[PDB]
Amino acid sequence: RDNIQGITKPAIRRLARRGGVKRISGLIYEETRGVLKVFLENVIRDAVTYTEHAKRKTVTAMDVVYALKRQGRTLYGFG
Amino acid sequence: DNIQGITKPAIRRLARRGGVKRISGLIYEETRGVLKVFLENVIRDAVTYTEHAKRKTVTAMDVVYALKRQGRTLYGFG
Amino acid sequence: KSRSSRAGLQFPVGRVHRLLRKGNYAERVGAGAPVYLAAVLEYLTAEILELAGNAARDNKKTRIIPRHLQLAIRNDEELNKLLGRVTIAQGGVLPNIQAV
Amino acid sequence: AKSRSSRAGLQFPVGRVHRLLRKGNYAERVGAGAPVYLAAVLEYLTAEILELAGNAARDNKKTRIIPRHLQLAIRNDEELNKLLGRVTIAQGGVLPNIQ
Amino acid sequence: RKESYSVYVYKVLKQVHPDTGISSKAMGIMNSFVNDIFERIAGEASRLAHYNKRSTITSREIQTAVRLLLPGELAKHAVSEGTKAVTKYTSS
Amino acid sequence: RKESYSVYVYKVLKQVHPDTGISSKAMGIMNSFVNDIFERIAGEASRLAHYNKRSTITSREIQTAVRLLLPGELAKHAVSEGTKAVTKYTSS
Amino acid sequence: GWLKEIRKLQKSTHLLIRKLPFSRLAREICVKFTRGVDFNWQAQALLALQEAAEAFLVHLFEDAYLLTLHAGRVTLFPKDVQLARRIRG
Amino acid sequence: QGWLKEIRKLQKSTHLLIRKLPFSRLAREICVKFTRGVDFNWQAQALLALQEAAEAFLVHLFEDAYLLTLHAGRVTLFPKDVQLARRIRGL
DNA sequence: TCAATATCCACCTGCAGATACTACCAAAAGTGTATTTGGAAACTGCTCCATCAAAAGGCATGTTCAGCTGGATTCCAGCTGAACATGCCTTTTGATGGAGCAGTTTCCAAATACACTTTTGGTAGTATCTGCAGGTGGATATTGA
DNA sequence: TCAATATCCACCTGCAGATACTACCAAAAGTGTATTTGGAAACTGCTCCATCAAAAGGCATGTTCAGCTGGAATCCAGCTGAACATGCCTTTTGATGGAGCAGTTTCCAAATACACTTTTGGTAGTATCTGCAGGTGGATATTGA
Repeated sequence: RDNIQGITKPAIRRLARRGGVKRISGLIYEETRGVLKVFLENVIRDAVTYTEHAKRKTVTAMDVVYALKRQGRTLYGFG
Repeated sequence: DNIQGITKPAIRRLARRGGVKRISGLIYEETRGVLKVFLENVIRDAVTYTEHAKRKTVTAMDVVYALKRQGRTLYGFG
Repeated sequence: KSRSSRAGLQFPVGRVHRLLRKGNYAERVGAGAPVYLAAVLEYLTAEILELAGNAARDNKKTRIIPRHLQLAIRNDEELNKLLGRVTIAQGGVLPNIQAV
Repeated sequence: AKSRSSRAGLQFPVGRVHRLLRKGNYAERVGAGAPVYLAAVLEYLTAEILELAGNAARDNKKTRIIPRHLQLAIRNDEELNKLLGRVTIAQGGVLPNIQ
Repeated sequence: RKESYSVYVYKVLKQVHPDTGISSKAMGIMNSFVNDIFERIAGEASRLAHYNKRSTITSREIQTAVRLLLPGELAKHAVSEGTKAVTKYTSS
Repeated sequence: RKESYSVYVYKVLKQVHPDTGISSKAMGIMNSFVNDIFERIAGEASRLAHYNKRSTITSREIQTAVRLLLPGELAKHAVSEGTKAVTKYTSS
Repeated sequence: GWLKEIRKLQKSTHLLIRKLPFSRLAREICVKFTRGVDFNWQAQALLALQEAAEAFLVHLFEDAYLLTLHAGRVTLFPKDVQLARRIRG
Repeated sequence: QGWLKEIRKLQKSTHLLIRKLPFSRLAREICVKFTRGVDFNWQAQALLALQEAAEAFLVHLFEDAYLLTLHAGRVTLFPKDVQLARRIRGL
């Protein structure tokens, strides 16, 4: 266990299929994990800054939304 | 014309600066089209910024603000 | 005697005024700005809701859910351009398969 | 009598930064130490870029900086390029890159 | 203590689709939609007044911001609606 | 009537590269550089104070904005410099 | 058949990664920026992060499978994921 | 050869590659279709700004698109490459 | 391999444009000082909602196979680049007026403050009712032949 | 094309989780009336720079040929998907804290106004000097031999 091997092959296969992908190489399951780790690092770093500024020990949804909005990604359904 | 003044050699030079070795003969029309599309979007935003102020001369700052809107910040003119 | 009624609107003109005043957008705010903006917001709201209700009808349902909003937005050329850097929770994707 | 850039130990202006923060509709009030911090940051970044650009100028055997040199500096650095990736430098050209 | 746009969304919905409801997850999306466009338009209107050295935001700034943000026919109709609203607000 | 940052850029240059000049086209680029970063940092500092219901911009807001905008080691050094500046400003 | 699974997964909207693994990973990443402190996480924050991540990955897969076909293939390679990220910026 | 010398020469330089009068003429022709049929005047620095931005755009697009010819095992630039680059960028 | 031809590379000369320097000045912008005021830090405290364990069953893991696809090779015809001779369109230069920009009035519209009425958000306790899950019946395409 | 099997649609029933509807309330907020103030529109004038002409020659255009490359057809071996049996990790539930959020106080840092230096931007005028273009002159690879 390494906490990123919990992102399994079937889940990645499902995301690919929802993306229209017919066949998948066996080297796609490690590449995807790195991509995901980079994305999460970038978002979480900014989320933690917003909440440490406010002198809290609890990450809220607004902190995540603000971080994403910075990164160029705007998410609606939350508040 | 006025889009055929963007010549074959000019496009070929722009391609070479980008590292292109060979170039199909149909690239000269495609480039012209995409350029014509790029200018339309910038120019109307510039003209809007220019008309909000009540003047009839397009300044460099209007172009800079337009590009900044499009996400294409430019350094050198303001 | 309300401002939204004088203008023929359902959206709030006073609240928009207060939010413009408190947001550090300018040192002053005029009287037609809130009504103009409220009307624009109402137009866009209704324009989306119409298409979402149509999509619900096509799916044989009487209640709108985020899937319907996503379909409305992504099947309309202009709303997609306006909302192209946006992801909608519980919306999914448009079906799309292609031959090689 | 004494300026504030000198107390802080800076070349950039602390009064002008204060003025621009107050006149920019950024907030109702502006503290005493914000302009100092911001001026220091701006000075640091300017100095970094100018150092790299002067080095690039010397490599090319020139005594004067021109936009080409700033472009080379910025695109040869892994961080300044990330800060300035949506930016085009007038009369700067491109990095030589074949293949 | 908390405030939202749900009342007015529900009114507009009953005005275009009288037979049709809306779930709670979706109205969150719509509330987020309204807050985003407000911010964009008001942000552009803030700059136009700064670029031109003005201390007041008027309907002209909002109109220009609408033209800049919104694409094509959508801006046209939005401008028409806002102009009518102001026109019949003033005449009362 | 017009104002700029050229004086201070020239000072910094004579402070890092005493033998080296700068052309007029390039100093325009540098002036544009300084105006852009100012706007970004002050914009972020404006929001953090709004998110947390504060009416005052302080050095803490600028510090947090610096951390958010700038990447990696560059933010680290910028924070160090700003902190030193404030420290020796207060002690006078 | 791949065709039935694609059609089924494009009509659906539910999340595809399981919750606890994602939560564990996101908390493992957080603790590096907080200098040893175990921050708490609202429940509606992890769902937000998950929605965003899954959207990102799906759209990336679309863009990359556009590049497999450009090359005359049917099979997705890492070769094709890397190039899409470069072009997107 | 001749292509390699030209590539090396052109990447080493900074000057504009499109001629000025044609670009001016096209930009004015495009402006007139807005403005409700009236001819606006233009500062010179404005046209230079627009030209710099346009040439940058095109050079960067050619760069991004010659990566898709080599992906497909080719050496020759085709239009499908430009189209796909624009699609993937989001334009 | 040889090598003249480009070609590269270095080096020197001259000069023209652009840089840097000095002096004047004046204005507008920043500093110092004293007063008053209001935002935010510090400390209490309470209720919500986050975290920690546990029990089980549903999804994932591992192995084998065979059918499909990726990748290398060969061949041939289409199409690109290079070279050379014309000449047409861009570039540079100069008199001219239209529009941007500054200054002065004033007047219309926005801020400030107090009273009063209306609206909206939240809770209690309902009552529907829409949509999902399971069950069953009828009907077709594709697997293999 | 034959055909059974999934699979595809459609209809049905049941139910329960979530949406609409009332009450009510009371707190917050919006509206109406006077009053004061100042920001921006309207008018005039001025001078700067942007449009509009006319010569000169340097880059673009057209034709032809040789060779390079794209594309189609074979073929072979690697490798991905599908199926089945099994078991481990995730999901659901219930129980406590601990941290967020609201409240009160006060004190320290910010706005405000006035008087006084100082610094920076612009303008002549000076000169000087960096680098670009030119040409000499030495020396290397290169595709045809």
